[PDB]
Amino acid sequence: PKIVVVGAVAGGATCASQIRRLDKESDIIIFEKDRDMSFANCALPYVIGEVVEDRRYALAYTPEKFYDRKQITVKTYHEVIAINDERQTVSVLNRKTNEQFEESYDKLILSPGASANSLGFESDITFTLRNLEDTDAIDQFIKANQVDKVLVVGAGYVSLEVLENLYERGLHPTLIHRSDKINKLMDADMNQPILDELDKREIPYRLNEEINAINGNEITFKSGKVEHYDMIIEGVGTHPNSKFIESSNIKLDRKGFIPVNDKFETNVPNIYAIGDIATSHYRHVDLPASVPLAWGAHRAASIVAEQIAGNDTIEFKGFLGNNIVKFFDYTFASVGVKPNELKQFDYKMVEVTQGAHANYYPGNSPLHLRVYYDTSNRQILRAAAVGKEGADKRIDVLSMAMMNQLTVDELTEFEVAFAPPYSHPKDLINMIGYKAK
Amino acid sequence: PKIVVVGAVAGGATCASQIRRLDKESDIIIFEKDRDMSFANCALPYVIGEVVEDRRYALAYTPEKFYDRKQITVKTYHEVIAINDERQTVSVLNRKTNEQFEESYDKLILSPGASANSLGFESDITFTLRNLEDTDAIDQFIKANQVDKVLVVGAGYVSLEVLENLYERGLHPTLIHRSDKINKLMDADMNQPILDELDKREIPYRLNEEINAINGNEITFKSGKVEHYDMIIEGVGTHPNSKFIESSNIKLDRKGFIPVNDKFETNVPNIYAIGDIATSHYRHVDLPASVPLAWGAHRAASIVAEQIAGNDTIEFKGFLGNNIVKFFDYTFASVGVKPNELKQFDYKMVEVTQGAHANYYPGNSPLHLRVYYDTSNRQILRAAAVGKEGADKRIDVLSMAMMNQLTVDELTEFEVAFAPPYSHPKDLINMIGYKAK
Ligand SMILES: Cc1cc2nc3c(=O)[nH]c(=O)nc-3n(C[C@H](O)[C@H](O)[C@H](O)COP(=O)(O)OP(=O)(O)OC[C@H]3O[C@@H](n4cnc5c(N)ncnc54)[C@H](O)[C@@H]3O)c2cc1C
Ligand SMILES: Cc1cc2nc3c(=O)[nH]c(=O)nc-3n(C[C@H](O)[C@H](O)[C@H](O)COP(=O)(O)OP(=O)(O)OC[C@H]3O[C@@H](n4cnc5c(N)ncnc54)[C@H](O)[C@@H]3O)c2cc1C
Ligand SMILES: *SCCNC(=O)CCNC(=O)[C@H](O)C(C)(C)COP(=O)(O)OP(=O)(O)OC[C@H]1O[C@@H](n2cnc3c(N)ncnc32)[C@H](O)[C@@H]1OP(=O)(O)O
Ligand SMILES: *SCCNC(=O)CCNC(=O)[C@H](O)C(C)(C)COP(=O)(O)OP(=O)(O)OC[C@H]1O[C@@H](n2cnc3c(N)ncnc32)[C@H](O)[C@@H]1OP(=O)(O)O
Ligand SMILES: [Cl-]
Ligand SMILES: [Cl-]
Ligand SMILES: [Cl-]
Ligand SMILES: [Cl-]
Ligand SMILES: [Cl-]
Ligand SMILES: [Cl-]
Ligand SMILES: [Mg+2]
Ligand SMILES: [Mg+2]
Repeated sequence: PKIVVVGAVAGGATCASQIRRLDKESDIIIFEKDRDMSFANCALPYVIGEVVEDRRYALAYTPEKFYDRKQITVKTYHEVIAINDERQTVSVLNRKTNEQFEESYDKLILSPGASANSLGFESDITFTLRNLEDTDAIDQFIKANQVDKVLVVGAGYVSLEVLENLYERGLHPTLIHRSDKINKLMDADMNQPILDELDKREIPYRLNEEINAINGNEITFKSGKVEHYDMIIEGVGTHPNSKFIESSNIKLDRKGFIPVNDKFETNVPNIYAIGDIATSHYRHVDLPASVPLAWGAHRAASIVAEQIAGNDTIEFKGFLGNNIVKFFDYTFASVGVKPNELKQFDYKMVEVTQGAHANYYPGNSPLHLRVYYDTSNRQILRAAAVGKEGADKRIDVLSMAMMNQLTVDELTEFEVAFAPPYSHPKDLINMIGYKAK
Repeated sequence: PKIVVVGAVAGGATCASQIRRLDKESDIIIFEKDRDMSFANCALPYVIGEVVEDRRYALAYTPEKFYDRKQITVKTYHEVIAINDERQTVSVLNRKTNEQFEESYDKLILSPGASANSLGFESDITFTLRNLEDTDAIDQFIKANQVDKVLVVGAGYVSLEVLENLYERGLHPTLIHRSDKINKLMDADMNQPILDELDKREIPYRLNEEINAINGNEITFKSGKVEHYDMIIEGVGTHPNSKFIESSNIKLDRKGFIPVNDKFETNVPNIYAIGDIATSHYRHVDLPASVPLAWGAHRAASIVAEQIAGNDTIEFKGFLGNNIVKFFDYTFASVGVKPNELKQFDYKMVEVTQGAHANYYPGNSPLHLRVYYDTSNRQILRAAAVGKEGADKRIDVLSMAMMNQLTVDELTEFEVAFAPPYSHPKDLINMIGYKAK
């Protein structure tokens, strides 16, 4: 079938590539409104930090290379401006010529993702981060203005990564956030080490703080404070890229996202939606879920490829919401329902704090593992881990446990890989099980 | 009930402690033939390397302290020499006085473990490593003789750990092994990094090599080579400590181990066996399994405690054989049936080598993950991982998968925790699933 994809990055380029694996005959075209396809979204903070020097690392493909290797046509600087779903075409604006045309499809795959929110100030020193163009712009501005003092707005995991990278690059960031709910996917009390790490490096932060006014480099804050900053990076949330979809028959939710079934189909025949734009449900509980992360974009890309060109009995089973961020010396990982969603269950909490590995083995550090379970059926609802070592390992194991609706009690049976550098004969995970009675 | 335990270490002392958690009234006595109870078996190589220098990490308790804390009586230098099961007593030799006596029991728990094999040479410079007495003897010999050149015999995980530790201590070890089958718990073609790490540090080794003759410090080898060594550490396997059991009605297998049911019961009423001495079955396949490692000793200890003084519905579900060793910069981990046992199945192998984390992200290292599955039911039979980073994480996740009867194909559904320092949007585990078929 003739395949049209909207968006040429984590969901879109991946999905097109996965289709080509199964189908070498069908014509596949991707439209991308911006300059670059297949940029490494998750690499961008590290590019800013000069942790990733080789820009070859930030871009996986050019349209020419993508066609040479995969025979997939990608048109950059081409923005889909409408979906004419009944005639099965899309309206495309060629941004270089400002001329529009229609492209027909047999199957349409929407992976337009999300755009950065802006505070809306009239300021030449303020930047958001979403693609490689933005990264280039930030880097250029730092060099052109010899930026030192930088205001980082927002305490979400990406903004935190940006802050760390600015610090390591040698700049002097200050963090502000409009509330005290930093790194919001993690349990609030377990986020303390973020503040500790800031304090340790004398990186200033202010929570429940906001920009009031901007006058050149002079920033006035809600608190009444006035500070001079060379640059501002705003990480104040994102919004779905769905304005071009509203005139079509596709059903959007009140927030502008696209609900999909387990085949990643929209309500309209022959149109799929994947990635950040799509909403689904949890795997382990009967609740809606939105998990705008890379794993889900890649998984959906594969499922849609099977739907279109492979085994059409392959369907999504829902999200667990596994997520993770590194901040300086610490790892913060969680999986399952969000903190605010626990209230929809009758639940209990079990936790342990123990060395990541054998206490006598050097380089040890305390790992805090927390598990919530449903009192009606003993099933694990949520797990969270914070520490310098071992948090990703425990949370990945628990993700696998939840995938199978494992109970908290059965954690006593988990057979860990033990040698002194790695764990304990009764691992932290085992101890959760022993302590659950 | 009056409880007698044989062996006061990983299985025995742990089990006694777990019983006391549940039962404060029963008399509990442990007989230990050697000097120390509760020594840290797994720490011993690191004590030798002077990595672990605090004595308090080398053993947890003296009998006096154990009694003060838990009211459990432990008699060291007391060797059980016979089990008189028809009269419900054991015969015990007080090794200090050289007098024997009978001790009655209502329940008997056997955790005698295994002893190190010896090459049988008459050599004052040769040592084996099994307990803290051995560790002290090795340390003292090194200092008393200004040991520099050490011959390490055997290439199993214990020997490898001892070699690394002798090197870090500043000594000069040479490794020999009778064959090329080093680190046998790992796939034979995945062990090359062991040899690479030896070469990189110019630590000599010879495979297909054996001690032929010893004359003082002059060692003559199978290869015909003649070398002088200050010390020899022999790691040439272990044998079950079961000779004292043979005259009793307890059923032993032909290799000298004790088969037990899922309650860790022997064939004889009121007698349990746990730890290295015990044989059971795999959890995921219908085959016999023996896994002489700490996790199993500890899990069996808990189950036996529940059987005697707690919830007797709690039963073992079998072994997976999860195991791991560090050697210099590398980790070698595996789980499931042994390579030699794969032939009992119709199976296929799938593998991937990929960076442990995001390719553009620094400090990366290639991680090799291999998975064997049963073609009859797509179930996972064995997994193995080798790399500087991430191998323990992948194998623990796969251990949890096998616990849950996951098919290889369902690995595509594993929701990993992804950010650049930790993994990929399609993790190695996911790629195993995609590559299967
Ligand atoms: C700085 C940063 C760090 C991140 N770090 C992590 C992380 O550590 N872990 C994690 O799991 N996730 C991380 N993410 C999230 C991640 O990148 C997304 O979940 C993923 O990219 C979603 O895939 P997508 O295809 O939905 O959106 P994208 O990858 O953002 O691709 C959407 C594309 O569609 C294009 N587009 C939109 N509308 C149109 C149109 N009308 N016509 C043509 N093209 C259009 C856009 O320009 C864009 O290029 C990070 C994101 C950012 C920005
Ligand atoms: C150097 C070394 C490193 C190791 N590293 C690891 C590792 O990294 N990971 C891992 O999972 N495992 C490791 N192990 C394995 C581990 O220690 C065993 O699996 C565990 O100790 C088994 O517990 P057990 O109670 O069966 O035997 P043990 O812990 O060895 O205790 C058995 C005790 O019974 C006593 N005994 C025997 N017969 C009698 C008798 N007739 N009367 C009285 N007492 C008796 C013995 O003297 C001994 O003290 C290591 C072992 C060694 C020696
Ligand atoms: S923010 C974090 C996530 N963001 C993004 O992913 C950024 C943009 N991503 C993309 O544009 C695509 O994901 C690109 C980079 C184009 C890759 O697309 P694919 O996921 O489809 O992978 P490739 O085709 O480039 O192949 C790479 C290696 O993986 C193997 N492989 C992919 N898919 C499969 C399946 N379904 N089954 C078996 N193997 C598969 C490839 O064969 C290949 O192996 P190599 O030995 O490296 O060639
Ligand atoms: S070779 C690898 C393993 N090494 C060996 O096992 C060496 C020999 N080990 C032993 O001799 C025993 O294991 C000793 C050290 C004597 C004690 O065994 P336990 O496993 O029972 O540990 P403790 O009794 O000293 O208790 C310590 C902490 O763990 C908590 N805890 C133990 N058991 C449970 C259960 N069943 N349920 C909930 N919690 C449990 C304790 O409460 C305790 O916590 P603290 O921080 O000390 O208050
Ligand atoms: Cl990326
Ligand atoms: Cl239309
Ligand atoms: Cl729907
Ligand atoms: Cl230990
Ligand atoms: Cl008898
Ligand atoms: Cl590969
Ligand atoms: Mg007799
Ligand atoms: Mg490769």
